[PDB]
Amino acid sequence: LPMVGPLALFRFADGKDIVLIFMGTVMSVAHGAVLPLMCIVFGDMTDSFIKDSMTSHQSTLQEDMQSFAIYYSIMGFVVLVAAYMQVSFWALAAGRQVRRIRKLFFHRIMQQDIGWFDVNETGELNTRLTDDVYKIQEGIGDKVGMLIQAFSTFITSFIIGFVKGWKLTLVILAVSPALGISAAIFGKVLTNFTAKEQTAYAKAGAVAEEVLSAIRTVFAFSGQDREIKRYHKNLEDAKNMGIKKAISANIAMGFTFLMIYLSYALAFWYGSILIMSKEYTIGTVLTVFFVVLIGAFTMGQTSPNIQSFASARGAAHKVYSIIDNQPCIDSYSDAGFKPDSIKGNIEFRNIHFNYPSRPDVKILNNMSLSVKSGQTIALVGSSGCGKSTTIQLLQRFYDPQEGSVSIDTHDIRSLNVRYLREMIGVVSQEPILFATTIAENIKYGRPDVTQQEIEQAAKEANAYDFIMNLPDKFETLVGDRGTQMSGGQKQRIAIARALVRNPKILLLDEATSALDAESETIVQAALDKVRLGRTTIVVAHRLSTIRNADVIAGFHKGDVIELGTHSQLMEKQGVYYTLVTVPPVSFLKVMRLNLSEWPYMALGTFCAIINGMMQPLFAVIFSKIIAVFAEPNQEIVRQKSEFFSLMFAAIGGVTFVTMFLQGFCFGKSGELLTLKLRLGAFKSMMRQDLGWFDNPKNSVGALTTRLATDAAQVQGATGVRMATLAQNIANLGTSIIISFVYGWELTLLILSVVPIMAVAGSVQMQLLAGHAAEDKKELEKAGKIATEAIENIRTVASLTREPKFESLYQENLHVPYKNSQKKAHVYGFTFSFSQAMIYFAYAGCFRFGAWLIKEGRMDAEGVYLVISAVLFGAMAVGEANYAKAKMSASHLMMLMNREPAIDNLSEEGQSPDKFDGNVRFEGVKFNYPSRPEVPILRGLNLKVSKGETLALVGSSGCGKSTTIQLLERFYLDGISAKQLNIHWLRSQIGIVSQEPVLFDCTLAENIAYGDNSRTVTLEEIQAAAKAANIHSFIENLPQGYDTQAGDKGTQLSGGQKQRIAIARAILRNPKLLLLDEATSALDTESEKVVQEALDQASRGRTCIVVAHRLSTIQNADRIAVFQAGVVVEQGTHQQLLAKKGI
Ligand SMILES: Clc1ccc(C(c2ccc(Cl)cc2)C(Cl)(Cl)Cl)cc1
Repeated sequence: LPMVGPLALFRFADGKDIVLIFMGTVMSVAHGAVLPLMCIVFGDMTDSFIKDSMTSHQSTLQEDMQSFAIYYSIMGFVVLVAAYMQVSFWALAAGRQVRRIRKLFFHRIMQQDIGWFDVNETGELNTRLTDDVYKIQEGIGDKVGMLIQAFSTFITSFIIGFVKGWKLTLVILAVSPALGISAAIFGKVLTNFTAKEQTAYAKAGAVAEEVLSAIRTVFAFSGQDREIKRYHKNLEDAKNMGIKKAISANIAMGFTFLMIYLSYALAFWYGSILIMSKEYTIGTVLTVFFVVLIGAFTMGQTSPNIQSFASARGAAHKVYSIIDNQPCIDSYSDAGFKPDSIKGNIEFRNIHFNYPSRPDVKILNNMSLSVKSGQTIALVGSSGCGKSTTIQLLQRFYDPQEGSVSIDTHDIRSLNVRYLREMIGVVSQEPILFATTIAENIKYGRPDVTQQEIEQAAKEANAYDFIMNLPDKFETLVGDRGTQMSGGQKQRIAIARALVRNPKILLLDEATSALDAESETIVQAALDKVRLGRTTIVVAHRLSTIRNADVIAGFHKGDVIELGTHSQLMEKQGVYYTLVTVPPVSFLKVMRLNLSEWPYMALGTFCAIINGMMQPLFAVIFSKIIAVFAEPNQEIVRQKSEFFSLMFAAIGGVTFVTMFLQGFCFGKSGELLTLKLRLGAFKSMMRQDLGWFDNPKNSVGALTTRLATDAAQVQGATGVRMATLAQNIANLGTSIIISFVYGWELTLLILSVVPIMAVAGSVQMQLLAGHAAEDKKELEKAGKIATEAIENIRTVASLTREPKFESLYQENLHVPYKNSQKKAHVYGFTFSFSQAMIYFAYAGCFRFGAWLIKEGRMDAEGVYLVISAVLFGAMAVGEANYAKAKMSASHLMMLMNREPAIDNLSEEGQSPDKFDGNVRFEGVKFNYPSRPEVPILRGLNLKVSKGETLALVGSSGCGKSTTIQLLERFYLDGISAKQLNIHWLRSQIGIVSQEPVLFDCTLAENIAYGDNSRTVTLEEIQAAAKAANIHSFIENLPQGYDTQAGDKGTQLSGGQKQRIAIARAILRNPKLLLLDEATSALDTESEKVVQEALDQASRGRTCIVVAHRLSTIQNADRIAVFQAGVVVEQGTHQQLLAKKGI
């Protein structure tokens, strides 16, 4: 997308904004510099500690630490002041820029031509306003400041690192390709296994969605278990691939960890080697290592601010392009002539018009008609071809592309737009009143009269009928929006607003339609009465306005043909001759699902606690490496440095193997849990009632996405949640115990400062709740008035009251500005304290450690071990979705055990071998949850016995919706409804689904599907297909019945689909067939073939015709009707055939 550079992004910065920007940039540079200086002083402090320890195998530690502590405090103060001031200046600049941007943007929008409004209109502009203003505010806000600080810190870190230790800096840098190639291998393996995992998961999700989409036919057939088998097998394969992906990702992360630790080890070994030669001192190596580390990590961390800068740049580009767009018609400029008086005439000389958007359409061609003032001229049209366009034009909404206007020897182009607009009075068909009092709404219009005639106008508009006895005499506090008016009321206030001193001319554009009869009469009377005294040309189609007239205007497609009497219009064949015209599940209940796989979770937790404890060991090894650089014997130094670098590598390897094992076990547990949850959820889906599913929240898409996503998400709350919490607990507990043992004093001091980091945020949240509230509310209401302005641009411009809307917008914007400044200041203080607290804690803790060292309670490395352990524990926890996983698990649990509302999978009940053929329904009062309000079902008492051919037609909304669904046992034959063997009833039926849905498998498999209790034999499949007449077309196929049919829905006709559906149905060879108007949506020949096949299959077999056309119903015995689930209009075929004459 287009993006502007820095020069344009800040174009709307004045001098006041520029000074703030300059100060912010300079202060941010200083802030960025401060951290590398911190590292330099840290290295010097380490050197001083080592010197004191070396002397004892002096008091200079006390004074040296005192000086370094004063240094640390001054760094703290400078960072506090600098960071607060940087954030404050940048936020203030953002606020001023955003305020001016909103002002100018709305000003320009209101300026744009209507020919430009119609091109993007309200949605684009409101989106732009909200989103893009957010983007621009976030761009030039604190984010650019953080970018500048990142640059400064990176450059300063590199320069100090080079200037101090060019050799060791070069070594650290040259170790970077190691991490680079580690990441390369990471990406390779990740991409390969990720693609494989997507393929595997999709292979099962496809079957999931195939079943869910066609659940009706999937379940109507006794094939609810073969689906379970298919899902089980596909999900087992997906489990294998998923565990492969998990182990791959874990090994990649472990290799990254191993390589970073190996980089540490090599760097420290080289530092030792140099120190032995006495080139770099321990302080120097520590300084250079930490400065390079901080530089790298800071560049990484401010990578995300780059994206914010870029998005802000793009949004700014579009906003600025809107700002600079100059409308062809200037609604604000005062350039033009203002004739002191105007006779009020109107003329047009072949004004050619085309909409700026899609100018190919040409409606106004050769429009030439004049109306001398003091006259009223009627208008007509069929599609509103010309009238709307010309009424828009007279308002200067669209520039006359070719023509001349000679209004009293004046051209509308050459006169002031505001004077022209106010010179005439026009109101839309339904002008949505602005969110104000009715008095203020009538005041809108001509402010020339403010109160005195504003109250008088009511008497003219026939609105007073309620105003005098309204809730208030003229409506203070009435508001509107919350209160509702009748259409006649809105129209009456509209005519009042029009008649508030409309100077000469008054027009109305289809201002009569969409009105009740009483309102129609009232408004017609009002229009008639207000016609007198001024030149009126109203666009309308009503008969009353049609008959009343003094002149006529005729252009049915934009063809001016008539300008005279009414009788002439009649003679002109006009319309005057066509007058006829969810309890959040707890942790324990979630773990009850992996209760089965606990063996894997146990080893996972054990290896996780080992992984966590490894971090404190890394802190302790850091303490020991720092301490062991103070040994006078050089050989001992080499031995210890070699051993500790080796132990660094060993901790890396332990972390690597432990991450690998963790990956293996937690992946396996998570995949087993996912398979179990998916299988249980699918089983619950199948068994549950049919009326459940059609619910909008139970949409096929909803269930599919739930199965795909929430299933995996649930892994986030059983093992990995336990693993992460165990790792964190082990890390902090071990760190705290080690620190306590080394010395409870410094342990307590660092622990006591730990609260100050976060607890200080309580005030931040207190002041930020107000921020969020004002943000949502003020955005909503300011944008609401913006949407009112833009969406009613027609009226807003025609009212000539754009400035008044601007003033309302600005007054609304006032409070957000103050709240934004408060937010800037409070965020600035919180950020400054968060930044300076680390420096202050360093200073205080190290001074205390010096004291304890002198007293004798803490060894030289005691302070380093305790501080490093606590700091690295904090970092580890900070590095280390749970609520989302809990929510998904709650939904899945309530799903898998919701209720057996209509137990369908219940294979209970007794099934006599013989089915007597009774379709009797006794005492069943039910109603569909889809249509419970509408009478669906009552004490149904329908009758059909064996050998019948009953037909039916539903007068109201496809009566099939009732009888087949009920009889199909979706919602009894002499036996109780639920006592019967539902499996037997579902098995012994010839129900044909409406739309034949075939399954993604062999045609042989689809044929065999009709039965799933017993396997299939090819001989019988052929028998059924030939009996189904489908063999005819199947005779030409790649392999025939067994064909995979790799087309997957191309080489199949509707008739072929119906034939295969019938073959599937009759595979059971049932003795009672049922239809659901399936034999439809096909060509006449296809339907004839379908009926021929069905009749052939009906040879010596009972059926119930439920077809939709007489062609099928020809071979029928009796026809029926059903209303509200009760027998009605039962009769013989000939009688009801006479009924449905059609
Ligand atoms: Cl497992 C782990 C621990 C610490 C780290 C980092 C780290 C890097 C350098 C140093 Cl000296 C300490 C910790 C962060 Cl958390 Cl600070 Cl980003 C990374 C991974």
